[PDB]
Amino acid sequence: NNEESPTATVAEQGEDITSKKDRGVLKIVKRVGNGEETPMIGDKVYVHYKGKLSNGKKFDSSHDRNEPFVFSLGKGQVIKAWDIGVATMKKGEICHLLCKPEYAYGSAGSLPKIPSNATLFFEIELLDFKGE
Amino acid sequence: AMDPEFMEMWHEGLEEASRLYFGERNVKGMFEVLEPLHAMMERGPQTLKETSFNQAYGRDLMEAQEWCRKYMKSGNVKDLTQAWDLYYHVFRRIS
Ligand SMILES: CO[C@H]1C[C@@H]2CC[C@@H](C)[C@@](O)(O2)C(=O)C(=O)N2CCCC[C@H]2C(=O)O[C@H]([C@H](C)C[C@@H]2CC[C@@H](O)[C@H](OC)C2)CC(=O)[C@H](C)/C=C(\C)[C@@H](O)[C@@H](OC)C(=O)[C@H](C)C[C@H](C)/C=C/C=C/C=C/1C
Repeated sequence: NNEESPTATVAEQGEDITSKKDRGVLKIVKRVGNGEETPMIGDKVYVHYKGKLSNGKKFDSSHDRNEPFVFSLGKGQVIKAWDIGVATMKKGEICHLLCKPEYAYGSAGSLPKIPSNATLFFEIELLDFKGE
Repeated sequence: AMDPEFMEMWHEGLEEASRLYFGERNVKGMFEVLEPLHAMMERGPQTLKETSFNQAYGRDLMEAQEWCRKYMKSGNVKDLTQAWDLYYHVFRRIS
């Protein structure tokens, strides 16, 4: 009841990591990684994540432990916020991303889980990444 | 070693189904385009290359299909996430 909200924290303190600085994707680092390098365009990336609506309603809980979630970076396989956000991460890093609908699912949403014009919160741990 | 046709059909169908489901919110369309692919795996006389495919991915594809049947009976959307996890895993192995 009187505790920190991770979602409010990224909304009110997160750095804007869009190139335009349009507030579309905001980032807070929870745990600093060890890596020198960040993942590059076309890399295969492995993560744990979970996702919540900005109102607190969870929409993804089952990918945060155990088998990694894999995707190819910078390809439009995933929402724009992740292509921007994950590209800033180092190996071992955990961050929170707050994603405006223009960098997520827009006015169409992805119902039933994602309503139209939804701002999304993710926690992501970058596990590892590969060139090939 | 593994059937080129089965590999190409699942790659194409899984890609279509994902666009129907994630792109168009078309669950019925998703089930329809994958249904004859599952029925292929199940039905009799099989070659050596298709037997090999079925050995590599058949359990996961069967389980993915069962989660879809569960979804139909219950309406539990988590049954679809379970199915897509398995479909994606197979999609990645064959790409
Ligand atoms: C069971 O768990 C689901 C993930 C769920 C779905 C529902 C959403 C709420 C969510 O809960 O994830 C979620 O938290 C979320 O918002 N995600 C997933 C994690 C990355 C960020 C975001 C996302 O972009 O999802 C993605 C979002 C829902 C759809 C895409 C958003 C961007 C847009 O440009 C794409 O247009 C094409 C569509 C889902 C994915 O990350 C998967 C991997 C990618 C796709 C389906 C498409 O790229 C597809 O395009 C043909 C492909 O090329 C893939 C490889 C083809 C194979 C057969 C399909 C694999 C399906 C995997 C599904 C998985 C693991």
